[PDB]
Amino acid sequence: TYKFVNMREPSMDMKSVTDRAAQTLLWTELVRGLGMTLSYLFREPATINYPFEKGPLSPRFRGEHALRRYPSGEERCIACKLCEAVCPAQAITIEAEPRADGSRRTTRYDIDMTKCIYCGFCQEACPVDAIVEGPNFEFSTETHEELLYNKEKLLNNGDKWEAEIAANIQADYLYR
Amino acid sequence: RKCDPHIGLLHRGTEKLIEYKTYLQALPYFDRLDYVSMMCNEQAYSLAVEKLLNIQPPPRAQWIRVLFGEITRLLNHIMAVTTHALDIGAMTPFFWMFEEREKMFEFYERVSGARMHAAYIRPGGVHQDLPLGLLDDIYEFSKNFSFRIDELEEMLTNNRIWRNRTVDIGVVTAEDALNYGFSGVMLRGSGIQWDLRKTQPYDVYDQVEFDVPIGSRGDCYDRYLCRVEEMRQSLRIISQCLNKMPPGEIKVDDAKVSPPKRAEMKTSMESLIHHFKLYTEGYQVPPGATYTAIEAPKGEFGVYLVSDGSSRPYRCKIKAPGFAHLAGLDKMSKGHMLADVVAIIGTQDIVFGEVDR
Amino acid sequence: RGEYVVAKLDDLVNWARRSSLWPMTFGLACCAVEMMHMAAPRYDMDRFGVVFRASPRQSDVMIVAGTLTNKMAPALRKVYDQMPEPRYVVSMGSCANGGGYYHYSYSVVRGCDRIVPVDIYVPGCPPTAEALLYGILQLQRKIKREKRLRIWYRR
Amino acid sequence: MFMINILSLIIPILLAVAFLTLVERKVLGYMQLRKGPNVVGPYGLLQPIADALKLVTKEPLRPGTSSISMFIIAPILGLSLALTMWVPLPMPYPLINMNLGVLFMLAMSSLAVYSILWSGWASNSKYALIGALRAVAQTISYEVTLAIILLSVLLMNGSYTLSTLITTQEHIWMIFTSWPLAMMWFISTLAETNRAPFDLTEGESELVSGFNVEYAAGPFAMFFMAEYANIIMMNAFTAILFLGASHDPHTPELYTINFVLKTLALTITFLWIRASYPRFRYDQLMHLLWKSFLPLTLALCMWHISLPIMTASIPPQS
Amino acid sequence: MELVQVLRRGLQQVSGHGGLRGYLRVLFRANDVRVGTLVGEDKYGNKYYEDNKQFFGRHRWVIYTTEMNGRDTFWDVDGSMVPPEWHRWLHCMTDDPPTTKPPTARKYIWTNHKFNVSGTPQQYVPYSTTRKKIQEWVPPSTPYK
Amino acid sequence: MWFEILPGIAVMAACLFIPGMATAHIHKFTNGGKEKRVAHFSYQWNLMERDRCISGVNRYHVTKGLENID
Amino acid sequence: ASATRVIQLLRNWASGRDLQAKLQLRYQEISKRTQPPPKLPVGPSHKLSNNYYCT
Ligand SMILES: CCCCCCCCCCCCCCCCCC(=O)OC[C@H](COP(=O)([O-])OCC[N+](C)(C)C)OC(=O)CCCCCCCCCCCCCCCCC
Ligand code: SF4
Ligand code: SF4
Ligand code: SF4
Repeated sequence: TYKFVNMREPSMDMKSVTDRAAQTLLWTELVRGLGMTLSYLFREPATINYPFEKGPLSPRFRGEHALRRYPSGEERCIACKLCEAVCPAQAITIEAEPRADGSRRTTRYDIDMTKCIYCGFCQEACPVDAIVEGPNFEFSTETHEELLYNKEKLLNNGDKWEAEIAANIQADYLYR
Repeated sequence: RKCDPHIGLLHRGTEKLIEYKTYLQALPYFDRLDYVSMMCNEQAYSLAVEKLLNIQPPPRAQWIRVLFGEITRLLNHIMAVTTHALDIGAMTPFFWMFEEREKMFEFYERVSGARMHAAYIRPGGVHQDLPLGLLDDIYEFSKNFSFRIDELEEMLTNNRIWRNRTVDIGVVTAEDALNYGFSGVMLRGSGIQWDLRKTQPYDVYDQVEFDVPIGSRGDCYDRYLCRVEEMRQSLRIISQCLNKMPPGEIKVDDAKVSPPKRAEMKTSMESLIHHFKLYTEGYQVPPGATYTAIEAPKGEFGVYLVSDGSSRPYRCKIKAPGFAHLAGLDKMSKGHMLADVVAIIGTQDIVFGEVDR
Repeated sequence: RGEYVVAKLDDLVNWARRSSLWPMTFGLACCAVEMMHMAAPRYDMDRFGVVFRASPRQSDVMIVAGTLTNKMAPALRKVYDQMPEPRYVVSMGSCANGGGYYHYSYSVVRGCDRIVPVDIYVPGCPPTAEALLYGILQLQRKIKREKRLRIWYRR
Repeated sequence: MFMINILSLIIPILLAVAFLTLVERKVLGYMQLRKGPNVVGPYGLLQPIADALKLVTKEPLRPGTSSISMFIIAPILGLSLALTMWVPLPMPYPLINMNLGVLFMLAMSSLAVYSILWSGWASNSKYALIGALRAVAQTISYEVTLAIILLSVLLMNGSYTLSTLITTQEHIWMIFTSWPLAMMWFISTLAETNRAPFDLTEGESELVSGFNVEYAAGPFAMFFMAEYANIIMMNAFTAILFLGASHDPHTPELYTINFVLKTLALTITFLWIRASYPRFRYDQLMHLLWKSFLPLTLALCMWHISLPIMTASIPPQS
Repeated sequence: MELVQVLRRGLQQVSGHGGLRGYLRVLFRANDVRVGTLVGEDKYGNKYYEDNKQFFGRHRWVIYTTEMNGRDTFWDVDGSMVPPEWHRWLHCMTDDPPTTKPPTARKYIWTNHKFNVSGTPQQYVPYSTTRKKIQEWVPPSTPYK
Repeated sequence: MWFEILPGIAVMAACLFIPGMATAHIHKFTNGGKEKRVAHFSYQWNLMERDRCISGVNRYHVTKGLENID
Repeated sequence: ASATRVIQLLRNWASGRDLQAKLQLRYQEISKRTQPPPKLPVGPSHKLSNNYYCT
């Protein structure tokens, strides 16, 4: 199927010519352009004021990373290493040694925050969903160094943004 | 008389970086390939990859694939006309309709979790399922959308000074456009009868009714009416697809190419091993080459990826719609004023992120 | 005394500076489209007394966004030097911040900071319009905590 | 006692000109569904002061290739003529009662082009010089239409004395007698002041800065204040020839507010017009004038010059 | 007739703002003169509001506390000051204010949410958290053979 | 809503109101209550010289009616 | 959306088109941000029998 979009024969009667002659002379299609501008002026603006209000998001939002931990308190990060093999920017970096007890927790988990793209792949990669992307997106900075994250900063994000992502994953794991 | 540009201001690794990544890691490349229409690129790459694996997606996954593919089709034509409005001098239109783009962007956030770079279309079907109520949100927006595009229509089409600045201002004849690699809308506005949607009905496209907007002589105005008509037709493709959503699945039931469900991941070993290997090296694609193109909302978007029988691609040259359509600029601007060049670009779609392959 | 006088004058000047930040948005890639969502009817950019301005001669903050290739590099520095005092550059997105996912590419300079003294680093890929607006608010407060007249007074 | 009136005239324009930028930015915002500046003070009212002195406290770079003398002269004469332009306005009692005031209005309107020309040439930039001669050729081309339309309009007034306009336009607005020339006059005004759709002299996305080019805190603010000084007044000229109000001598305040409101509403349309319409191309911008306006302009002048003799309604010049 | 109740809302705005002083406070500090129902109040002073009639995005809003974690804030409105539990409801990610449903109790959750600390002494600085490699030699202590 | 525009034009109109109001009131004040008599032609000028000469105080806007004549 | 009827007529007449019933931005029609838990189906090969990968 197809549909012509431009072809059209203008009517050639005196009324039609007068219509077109009036249109060029007494600008009517021009005034129509002005006509619905006023309708836009006398309308509610959609201006969300910030930080007072917030454009809606979803329980699946991907933002600042935050390494979580078990309800007992122990780190979820198993050093399973899979997040690297999927990280398409190779932002993360995992190296682990046997702990004092023996349970391996990474001695270095440094997401280069100005490297990743917030894939959601690292979340989809973790078999114990240790690394998540917190709903926070307002974490700008002034020195390039503060962007460069580490294991401790990740853990602090997990402990700071803990209730939200625990709730978000609780309401979103069924889709996953 | 002569107009050859110089690009590379956004030339990037793309194909060069792709070879050192796996297919799944190569998916974000296409999302960021062009910076305007994201979802439709993953349409091409996933289609090409699933073609190499001889795995067809579940029927439902195709239906979301087309639904969001045409939602992004709605995204693309909005900016091309309104940026043409920004060029041509009409600042009001691009503010009005662009508020509507925030609604589809909100839809993108609800499904994928990212506002623009969804990374949603994956080989073997879409990654995740729609949230409960996303379909309703589409209908609420779509109900009022034609009302918004009419607001664009009234002030940006019959405006006497929009018309003259878009009529007769640059035109390409039939064989000239055909032989310049022009494709998709660019030929359709010049009168050529061709459309990837119908002639080569990729995905579930052979079950939805729509009308391609072929036009007159083929100047800036001609394709302009073609583009807005595409949005109206895209609205029906949305509407047909909105009440056709079947009770199916989102991913292929082949764990060797699709990550297993997280619930079964932490329970069954075959899921764990398959998730492990798929997330370490990924699926191995059988060797060969394939150029598969889809109708981009800008032109003909094709990826000619060649498989080395490994878990990674070998070379993934892209048919960039911006590329081939920038190739025509020299003949496209034979005999026109300097102030026309920006509008000469405007009738086309040259996103500097996409032209560079 | 004189210290109070210069402090009030310092307050007045920075009040203007943290109000009329006419930006050079120099974005090149998908970081550029999401910035318009901050010039949006949804989140107004003009509502904080700042209007997207051409003619880099009259501009204060340069919003750099998108991936930065070597070819663009000579052109980015020349416009930065053409920018008048005061001039602040806000690096938007992973690509412009440190190179981002286009890091190891042969034709990408890792981060805009290697070419220009970035003042605000806005992370994101893309940085959501709210996030980049927050960075602008962060830069606005940075102008507030400025002591130009104090340093000259106490030189 | 007189420097009173000069200052009581000048400073209000600068304040009115400055708040037009707010009014423009906010009107456009609501025009294209936005709110505009509203966070710098109540409803952004303090924003004009914020940006203005900001445009006085930011460093004024002098281009190396720029000639300093002309780069300083062009804003000076562009600003100076605009301020002197306001002195013969027949606002209740005009400050300057020049019997040839309308000629005085046009004489100064023909010198703003020098502010356009020199600033374009002084900047000594390829982008400036093509912006300059194009800009000057546009505005002096609309001079002939601007001059003739008036000649038709005041031909029924009696002379070029601006205060006489209130006497002629007493029972009805003069638009009801020359409305073919009304939009013809009004449309030509945006051409002269270079406002969209006739905004070829700025072109933020085409000419980047137009005739303003490399102008910043200092000379730029004068140009921005100059351009937003002419916009405020071409209303007053329009609100004097065309729609006016009674001037009961016992209450001159009655003429003030009535005149002020018309000069306010028309300025909104000027701002409103920029919102919707696309921006002209140069060829058409000259084509519309020389070919679609000039033959119309000449014919109406013949009609308006034979109508009073036809109907024995010649106006008294005294 | 339709004009009077609109002005009635305008005058009711001052009534709901606790007098003229409260009206000018919100008009300057928040630049949003609107009366909404008190949904909840967190542990810092952040007062949250909701209004069904307002459209999506202005459905829920908040006027921040004047003081939290030391930083005096009256003209220092920021988006990083929202505690995590209210970060859900405020962004409209879930129609469930924390005052109704409180977060699941855990020992390790921060008791005091922190604002954006960048640009201040307590900001962040990256560092290598690995231990060391290549252990060096050590001789007894008297030099040259 | 749209009424937030009105404060923007409020200080517009009031400020634009004053130059007309002023240049009338000092005109009233300078010319002894009445307005500034305007001489568009020589008649209305050499008129005022008669009034200025006849006032005795060298002020045109001073009137001398029937009480002046003998 | 909340404007009085008279001003609604003004924008209605200036546009000539029913902007009230199809006003642009969202209102109390969207799906609640809280939603019932989903129960996503099983795939086209989630059969415990006669389902060898070779087939
Ligand atoms: C007894 C009666 C004697 C007199 C009778 C006179 C004839 C009847 C009346 C004829 C119409 C009036 C005179 C002509 C006016 C138009 C001139 C013209 O060339 O127009 C066509 C021209 C040219 O149109 P065109 O170019 O498409 O076609 C003309 C013919 N060619 C192609 C050969 C050139 O177009 C315009 O003027 C369009 C508008 C340009 C300006 C853009 C902004 C418009 C803003 C409009 C809203 C504001 C209005 C404010 C009004 C005043 C308020 C105080
Ligand atoms: S974060 Fe998860 S996937 Fe990454 S190393 Fe730790 S346990 Fe493995
Ligand atoms: S979400 Fe970011 S950190 Fe995680 S794998 Fe993807 S790019 Fe890397
Ligand atoms: S940082 Fe991310 S969003 Fe921005 S240009 Fe680079 S890839 Fe695109």
